[PDB]
Amino acid sequence: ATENPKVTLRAPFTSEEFQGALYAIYRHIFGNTYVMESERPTTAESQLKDGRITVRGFIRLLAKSEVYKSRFFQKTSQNRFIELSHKLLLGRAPYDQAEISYHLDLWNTQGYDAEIDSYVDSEEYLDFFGEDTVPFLRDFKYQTGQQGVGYSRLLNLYDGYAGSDTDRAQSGQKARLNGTIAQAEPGSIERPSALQDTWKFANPNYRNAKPPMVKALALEPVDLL
Amino acid sequence: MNDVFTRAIAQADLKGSFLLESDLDKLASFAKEGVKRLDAVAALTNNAPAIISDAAHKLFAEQQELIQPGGNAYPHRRMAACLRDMEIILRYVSYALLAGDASVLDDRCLNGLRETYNALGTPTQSVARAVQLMKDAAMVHLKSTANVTVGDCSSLYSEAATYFDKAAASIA
Amino acid sequence: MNDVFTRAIAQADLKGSFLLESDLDKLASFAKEGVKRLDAVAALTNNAPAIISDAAHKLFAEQQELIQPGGNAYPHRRMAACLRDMEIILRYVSYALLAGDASVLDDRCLNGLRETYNALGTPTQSVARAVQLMKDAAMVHLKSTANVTVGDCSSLYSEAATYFDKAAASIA
Amino acid sequence: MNDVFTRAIAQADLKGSFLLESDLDKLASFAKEGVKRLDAVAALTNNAPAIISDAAHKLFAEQQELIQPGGNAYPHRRMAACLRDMEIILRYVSYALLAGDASVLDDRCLNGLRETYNALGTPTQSVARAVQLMKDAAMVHLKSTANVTVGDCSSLYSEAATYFDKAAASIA
Amino acid sequence: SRTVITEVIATADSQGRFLNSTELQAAFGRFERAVPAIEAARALTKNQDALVKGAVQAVFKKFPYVTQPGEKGYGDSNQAKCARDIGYYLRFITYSLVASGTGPLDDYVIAGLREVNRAFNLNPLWYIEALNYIKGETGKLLSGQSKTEALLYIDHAINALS
Amino acid sequence: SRTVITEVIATADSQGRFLNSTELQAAFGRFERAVPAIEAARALTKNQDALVKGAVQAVFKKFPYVTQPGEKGYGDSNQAKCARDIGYYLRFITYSLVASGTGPLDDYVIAGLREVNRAFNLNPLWYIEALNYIKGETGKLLSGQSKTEALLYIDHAINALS
Amino acid sequence: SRTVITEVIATADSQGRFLNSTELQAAFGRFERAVPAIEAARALTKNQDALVKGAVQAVFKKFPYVTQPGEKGYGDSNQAKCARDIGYYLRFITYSLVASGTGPLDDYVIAGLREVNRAFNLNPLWYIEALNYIKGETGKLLSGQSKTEALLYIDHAINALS
Amino acid sequence: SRTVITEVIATADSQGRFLNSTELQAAFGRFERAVPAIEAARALTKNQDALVKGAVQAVFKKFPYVTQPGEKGYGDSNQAKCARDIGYYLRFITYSLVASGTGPLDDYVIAGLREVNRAFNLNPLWYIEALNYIKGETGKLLSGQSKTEALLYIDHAINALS
Amino acid sequence: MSRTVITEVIATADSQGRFLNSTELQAAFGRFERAVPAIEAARALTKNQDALVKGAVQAVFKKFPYVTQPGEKGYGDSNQAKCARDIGYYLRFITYSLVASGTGPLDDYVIAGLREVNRAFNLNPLWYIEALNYIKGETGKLLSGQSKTEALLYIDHAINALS
Amino acid sequence: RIYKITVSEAGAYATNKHRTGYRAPIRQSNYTLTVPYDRFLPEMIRLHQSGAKIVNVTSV
Ligand SMILES: CCC1=C(C)/C(=C/C2=NC(=C\c3[nH]c(/C=C4\NC(=O)[C@H](C)[C@H]4CC)c(C)c3CCC(=O)O)/C(CCC(=O)O)=C2C)NC1=O
Ligand SMILES: CCC1=C(C)/C(=C/C2=NC(=C\c3[nH]c(/C=C4\NC(=O)[C@H](C)[C@H]4CC)c(C)c3CCC(=O)O)/C(CCC(=O)O)=C2C)NC1=O
Ligand SMILES: CCC1=C(C)/C(=C/C2=NC(=C\c3[nH]c(/C=C4\NC(=O)[C@H](C)[C@H]4CC)c(C)c3CCC(=O)O)/C(CCC(=O)O)=C2C)NC1=O
Ligand SMILES: CCC1=C(C)/C(=C/C2=NC(=C\c3[nH]c(/C=C4\NC(=O)[C@H](C)[C@H]4CC)c(C)c3CCC(=O)O)/C(CCC(=O)O)=C2C)NC1=O
Ligand SMILES: CCC1=C(C)/C(=C/C2=NC(=C\c3[nH]c(/C=C4\NC(=O)[C@H](C)[C@H]4CC)c(C)c3CCC(=O)O)/C(CCC(=O)O)=C2C)NC1=O
Ligand SMILES: CCC1=C(C)/C(=C/C2=NC(=C\c3[nH]c(/C=C4\NC(=O)[C@H](C)[C@H]4CC)c(C)c3CCC(=O)O)/C(CCC(=O)O)=C2C)NC1=O
Ligand SMILES: CCC1=C(C)/C(=C/C2=NC(=C\c3[nH]c(/C=C4\NC(=O)[C@H](C)[C@H]4CC)c(C)c3CCC(=O)O)/C(CCC(=O)O)=C2C)NC1=O
Ligand SMILES: CCC1=C(C)/C(=C/C2=NC(=C\c3[nH]c(/C=C4\NC(=O)[C@H](C)[C@H]4CC)c(C)c3CCC(=O)O)/C(CCC(=O)O)=C2C)NC1=O
Ligand SMILES: CCC1=C(C)/C(=C/C2=NC(=C\c3[nH]c(/C=C4\NC(=O)[C@H](C)[C@H]4CC)c(C)c3CCC(=O)O)/C(CCC(=O)O)=C2C)NC1=O
Ligand SMILES: CCC1=C(C)/C(=C/C2=NC(=C\c3[nH]c(/C=C4\NC(=O)[C@H](C)[C@H]4CC)c(C)c3CCC(=O)O)/C(CCC(=O)O)=C2C)NC1=O
Repeated sequence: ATENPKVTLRAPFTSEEFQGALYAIYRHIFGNTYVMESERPTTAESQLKDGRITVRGFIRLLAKSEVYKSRFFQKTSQNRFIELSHKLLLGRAPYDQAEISYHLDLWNTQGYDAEIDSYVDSEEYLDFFGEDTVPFLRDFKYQTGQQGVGYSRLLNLYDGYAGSDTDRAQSGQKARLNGTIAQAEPGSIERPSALQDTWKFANPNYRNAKPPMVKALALEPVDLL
Repeated sequence: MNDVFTRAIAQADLKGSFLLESDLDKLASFAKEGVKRLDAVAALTNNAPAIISDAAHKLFAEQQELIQPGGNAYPHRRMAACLRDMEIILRYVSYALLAGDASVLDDRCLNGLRETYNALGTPTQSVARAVQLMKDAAMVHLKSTANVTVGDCSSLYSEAATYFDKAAASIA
Repeated sequence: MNDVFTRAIAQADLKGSFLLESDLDKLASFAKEGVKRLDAVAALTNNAPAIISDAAHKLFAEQQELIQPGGNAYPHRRMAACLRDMEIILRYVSYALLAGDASVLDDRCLNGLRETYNALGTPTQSVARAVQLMKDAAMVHLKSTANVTVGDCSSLYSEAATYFDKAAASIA
Repeated sequence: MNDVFTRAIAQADLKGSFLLESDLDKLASFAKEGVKRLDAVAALTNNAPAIISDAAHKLFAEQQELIQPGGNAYPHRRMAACLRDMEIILRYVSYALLAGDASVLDDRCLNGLRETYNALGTPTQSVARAVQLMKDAAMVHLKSTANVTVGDCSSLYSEAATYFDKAAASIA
Repeated sequence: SRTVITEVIATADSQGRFLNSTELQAAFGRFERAVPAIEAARALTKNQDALVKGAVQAVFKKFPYVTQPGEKGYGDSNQAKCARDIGYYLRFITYSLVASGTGPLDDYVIAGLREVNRAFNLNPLWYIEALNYIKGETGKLLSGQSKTEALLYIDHAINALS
Repeated sequence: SRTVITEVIATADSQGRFLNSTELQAAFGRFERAVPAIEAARALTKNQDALVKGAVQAVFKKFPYVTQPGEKGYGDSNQAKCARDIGYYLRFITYSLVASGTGPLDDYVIAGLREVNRAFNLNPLWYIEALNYIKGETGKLLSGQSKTEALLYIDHAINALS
Repeated sequence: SRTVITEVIATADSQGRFLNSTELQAAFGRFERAVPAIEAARALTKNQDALVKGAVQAVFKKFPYVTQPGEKGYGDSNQAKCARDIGYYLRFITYSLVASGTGPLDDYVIAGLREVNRAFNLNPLWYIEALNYIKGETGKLLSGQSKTEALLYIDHAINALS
Repeated sequence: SRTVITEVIATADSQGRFLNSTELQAAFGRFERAVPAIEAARALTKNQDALVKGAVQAVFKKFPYVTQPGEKGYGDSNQAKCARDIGYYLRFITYSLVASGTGPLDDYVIAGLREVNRAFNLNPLWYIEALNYIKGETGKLLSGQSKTEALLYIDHAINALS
Repeated sequence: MSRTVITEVIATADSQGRFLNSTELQAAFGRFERAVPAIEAARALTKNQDALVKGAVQAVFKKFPYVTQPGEKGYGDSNQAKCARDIGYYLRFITYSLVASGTGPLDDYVIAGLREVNRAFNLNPLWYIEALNYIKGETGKLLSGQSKTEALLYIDHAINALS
Repeated sequence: RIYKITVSEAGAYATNKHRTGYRAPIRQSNYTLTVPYDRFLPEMIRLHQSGAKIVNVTSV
């Protein structure tokens, strides 16, 4: 949300900016999942370095690659794929059931690449990331078109800094917002276990009243006077 | 995604051993009946609109409450969603039939489908009935003798029924 | 992510107070010994491949079940992920040794790590073992008196040990 | 980007031989006046709003055709763009001052700023006059000996005026 | 906060690499400049009462039209809040000096500054005048590198106000 | 893994469509090639021990220095690990032959090969020599299309290691 | 290239802001550290030839099989290539010392290093041992802080190779 | 134009890798299945005129109302357009047979089908009945695997219409 | 969800993160003024629904006399009765769209998924187009003035969706 | 086929950025976009909605 800077890469750039930008791109678009050296796309980043494609075109190529499909598409329900795609390509969570219906129909009709295009050719992607900056999780700060459920739902989709969106869990790759979006509910705000040691002396509920052990009763003038 | 071959390989790798001769002969069988499997898959693919149409007609003759106002297949949006789901389930059944393994259906189509349908408000019993009707319609085309050399395909019929039954049981 | 200075500042802010004289003295002490801290960070950074190699060798000598077919580090993919994990934990321990506060570990390195390991089925005991092995291998390079001025750097050794222990305890 | 040290390294690498004693002596002198360079950069930074405001006031008093309706800086948005352009040019100039190389200013900005100003319809001599007024305003703050120890920085003034006039001539 | 150590570590992490020479030299510079910075923080902390009351008085002199009834400065509560605000600014300046980075100033004063001032109709020129007075008094309380450090952070706050 | 049937179903799935004639034609080619492929897998599984021992011996002939004291091939545990590794490669080549694709190799050897070899300082050239010996010997065995099927996967492994 | 000053300027430009306390403190650390670094660069430029000759011979003692006919180190041309490569590394170490940043080593050696060595079958351990020898004589040649600077840049190179 | 070879090339190009065992076996299956599809292409190209006229008559029989005036079938121009459209369908089905792929149909008929049928009011059941006629004819003009090829491509075109 | 004037007003102001300015109040005002014609039109169409539905069924039969032949869709009593059901659906969704003063109800209930259901059940859009043209003709008799224009705007939106 | 579009960002786009703001960093006005045929219509209509003015569209 705050500490990591927004990685931007214009067409003229030096070596360290390029290498760091690719590190950030792979650490975001591919979940937090490890991408082995046999999976790194060399032609795609040659095209990025030359300036044939922007960062947005590179993101499109990466989301259409089989690293992305194998992790987030081929072992998933479409609900999970849509959740992940929103998180990883728009930086937010699905707001409505209408988005899931729209994207499911779009994939069923026109196939996977048109779906990735709708994610990356959207006016919201261009508003927040344009062509130069890597996507980032953006619903942890209030932006103009946010909705009340976005914070909770993204926080539900975000598993911490050391978590990842891996298909290699023993439970597999499962949708976690498939029920909350249909009911139009918020998301779960239960954070990892490593964090119950942070700022334990804060007292947000300071105004809360402790109840008495027994309620005050009036035997004569009635009981609630 | 797994087929019979990759499934046998993964099982063998789990114990860190080569593929036994028994496994190789089973896979050689599967390969030899591969052509019958291909004809089964083609029958499912090519007759899909007819399968789904017959299934829809039967289902919405039995269950009027779906297509009434307040039913879950009432407006064109919901009815289109119904037919779309039926075609997607049939598609994944055919994928699994070609694969010889049911893992694609479980991983993709049925992963959390019951929770999805419960969330949306869909009668999962009606979805299971639609899948059973699709199975009944599909067996008719799977057994079509025309346009193919005569032979034995009883195992393939049992396998297709197995994948349809898996889908129906997982949904409801 | 805080350093020692920002931690002191946050406490002073909560009190609404300027930093007391004794607080400024403890901070001037920390910065006055900062050169030894930088040398210890350089020792950790420069020898990191050696530390990870030695920890890995000892860990897989002790626990052969990790590298047997069916173990959690069996194929190349899992072994590469394991080595990356050791790399990452050493990286963050060096970050914490530079800052002087173990907030970087719980904020970043150990944020959701235990949940990750549970969901993947990684034996957290073996991970904590790997961290202890890295701690032991790192202490050798931290005490290395070659190329540096002789001096008392026991506070640094204890602090680094506590960072390694905080990791191995948060995973386990 | 590129620095004076980086520039010298690049020239040495083009001929593929070690940096000569004369080059090392010049770079040592640069590092010796680095403290003065830091003061000059801090002087530019700490009074940047004052520099912008003085340059803008003098420019708009000089050229009222920009203020009046139909001018290139008439509405609030065009005024704000004017001020933002002055600010970014100053920021790049201070970058060049700190690095000692004009690359940070020449690379990203001045190459396309020509086409941008031509397309938008801005009077280019007006923008060059704005940058020159910025230089004139900034020299006073660079000279201000208050709060800094008395010393000679004629090289720094020459280099800063060089960067200012270079940007103004580029946009011109 | 965005102190030298923290920004070093954060940029190192965002690139997935250890701390190299560049970062260690930056940290070394920070640990060396600690001495003038801690000295400036001591000087300002010892003299916080005189500094803040003088700043409030300087504001009331450069803005005479504020003290009269009918506007912001009239009333004991409003002047108490004036002194409290300048005490806040000076506190966070000393925090920046101790931390050797504008992180405390940024996080605690600059983020949300304009919106808060607009909402409560607090003129930034008031705090600019108070900080200018504090800059003047630190010119006398401090010498050498301590003065440069303190003035650097005070000017950062002023530029953020204007 | 990525075997012919799996790319077939995967492309159909990603495009949201049924399996068309092209997909079934690729599957039919797969089912034809299953015969020499499983024959080759049978032959390699039968002769695994001799192939492994010969490959280890070839490695030690090509890189004699490896077995000197203090070198990676010194001792019995190191050479047993050598034998285990060559058996691994042979196992996964037979798996790839059976599954008609490089999915088993890609997923259990190539994914992570370079990082692992670099961390433990294992020279890929050793495995190149071992796989070259396995190639030469599977030339003697495996007449026909079985030979070509085997060499395709042996070459995939060798090309990965380089 | 990655220097201290360039990291300063890029971090300032990326956030669209001016240079400030943290960044000027990093630059001040650079300017303070320049003296040992320029001194080490001078001392290493004096003794380039002896260092390179010793490093080449060190590799040849450590990997005696390399000099054997049919191997990489056999032939005067290959040994001239070896000396040229060690000279390359030493030159970029001196550049990095002058720049107070690993930017030169990064850009001119490390970027592309693994793929190039893989393509030409250049064992990184050769260059690691040669850099170890250079590290050894840096202790004799340099003392003080120039010693530490040279050693940390050499260790950066060795970490990149290993 | 998606074919077996085209998908072969597209996958390996997207992954940035050489063509390997998997898609080579896919291309092999395509090459083997070429000859029955090729001679089925021979068969449909030979008998094109009779098939087109018969399909036109079958359509005008199943939809008698189209013939009478005020409908789409009235007129020699509309009749020639019917024959032309059915000939287009047959030509592209033969193209799919010779190409061993659905690509020709997808590119030349299926893409933009529903939009222009809605715009020109061309009922898809007309062409569905024509294609069912041609299905009946290819049932007798072809035997063996070529019958299956023609039937798969024809009924794929039907499904695209339905 | 539904695209009423008010809803798009609010959605536009919300996407821009601003309050409702004078322009949007103008739009709302105009909608509130067109409410009266729309509501009286919906009332007139609701009273006269039975003749509309029966006449639409008859017109579809007349224009396509072959659908009542055996083996065709119109054959059977159930098919025709629930054809009357479909026409009633279209009619009351048109009334909904009139009342809402926006085509939202049509786009949401009939138009979304119209083509796919028509295909899957092999139903000619021309049948319903003929029925909606019959209603378009008869509404001129039922309605007069601006309410007539509103009704025909919505009926033709339905037709164009089918067209 | 691939189509290269040279778009010049003009006052129509500058007004939109002055109203909405810069949630993304400011960039030079003249840049070239490369599109496939499938994407040419959506990208070009999008550039129109953004207010950008295309200069030259070249095929390749
Ligand atoms: C914030 C810093 C950070 C950390 C700490 C981190 C840890 C991390 N380790 C992972 C996997 C793993 N981690 C291990 C390591 C364990 N298994 C072995 O037995 C050892 C005993 C032990 C290591 C010493 C293994 C084997 C995997 C792969 C699990 C699998 O492939 O099934 C993954 C899953 C990524 C993926 O596979 O796509 C993460 C996110 N990630 C981060 O971004
Ligand atoms: C690719 C794997 C996959 C599938 C197949 C899947 C199914 C799925 N079905 C959905 C809705 C639906 N599904 C149905 C179908 C059912 N309702 C009727 O009663 C029938 C009995 C029955 C069909 C035979 C209906 C009507 C809806 C819409 C319900 C609603 O809008 O609330 C949705 C939500 C999108 C929407 O609202 O249209 C999904 C995601 N999800 C997946 O990730
Ligand atoms: C579109 C609907 C919507 C709303 C309304 C919304 C509110 C919202 N308030 C937030 C933080 C906050 N909100 C408050 C407000 C509280 N402080 C005091 O206690 C008051 C009692 C109270 C306000 C009257 C504060 C202080 C924070 C900062 C807490 C923090 O960031 O740590 C955040 C976290 C992101 C950020 O810091 O900007 C959100 C998302 N989000 C939405 O999507
Ligand atoms: C382009 C895609 C493609 C298809 C469609 C295809 C079909 C195909 N079907 C075949 C035969 C066959 N097909 C069947 C299946 C039939 N047996 C029963 O009648 C069932 C009703 C029915 C199953 C649906 C059988 C039994 C054979 C003979 C194989 C044998 O007896 O071993 C053969 C072997 C040669 C022949 O006998 O003609 C092929 C290649 N090949 C392809 O590359
Ligand atoms: C399933 C895929 C897979 C492969 C391929 C694999 C290879 C592999 N071999 C290893 C050890 C080793 N492997 C060798 C092989 C050498 N021995 C010498 O005699 C020969 C010259 C040479 C072989 C030709 C050696 C020496 C070691 C010990 C390295 C060490 O202890 O650092 C290790 C390090 C961990 C261990 O097992 O102790 C791996 C990961 N591991 C896997 O999970
Ligand atoms: C480029 C980055 C950089 C580094 C790495 C750096 C290290 C550094 N090490 C130093 C000496 C030292 N280094 C150490 C640390 C060592 N003492 C040994 O016994 C222990 C094994 C070990 C840790 C306890 C000590 C104790 C001193 C002398 C005491 C002191 O300088 O305060 C000094 C002070 C110079 C002196 O007074 O002689 C520096 C600046 N400086 C830099 O600018
Ligand atoms: C079309 C949109 C537009 C507006 C609204 C606008 C206002 C405006 N007035 C200005 C000058 C000024 N405006 C004032 C206004 C003050 N004078 C006092 O009598 C009053 C208390 C108070 C007015 C209520 C003053 C004192 C100045 C001179 C100081 C300065 O801003 O440079 C300036 C600075 C540059 C200039 O001289 O134009 C602007 C931008 N300019 C525009 O292009
Ligand atoms: C790499 C750094 C960089 C620079 C330097 C840059 C300059 C720049 N100036 C612009 C407009 C402008 N620039 C100016 C400024 C000039 N016009 C005159 O009035 C003034 C005397 C003079 C200021 C000294 C003005 C007034 C506009 C508005 C033109 C318009 O809106 O039509 C624009 C168009 C974008 C927009 O208006 O929102 C750019 C891109 N952009 C960058 O990314
Ligand atoms: C926190 C950020 C930071 C700053 C701001 C900084 C400035 C700085 N200025 C200095 C003195 C100086 N400053 C200047 C520059 C001034 N002399 C003339 O008056 C010019 C008008 C003017 C230049 C614009 C000079 C010439 C010296 C003395 C250097 C010398 O000749 O020895 C010194 C050395 C003081 C000493 O050790 O005796 C420093 C460190 N260093 C930092 O780390
Ligand atoms: C959103 C409002 C809505 C509409 C518009 C709608 C129409 C509609 N008509 C249907 C069936 C049908 N529709 C017809 C067509 C009619 N039958 C003949 O009397 C006429 C000639 C002809 C109309 C002019 C027929 C014959 C069927 C049943 C057989 C079939 O289509 O396969 C179906 C499929 C399920 C069912 O049997 O009810 C729908 C969804 N349903 C809705 O919920």
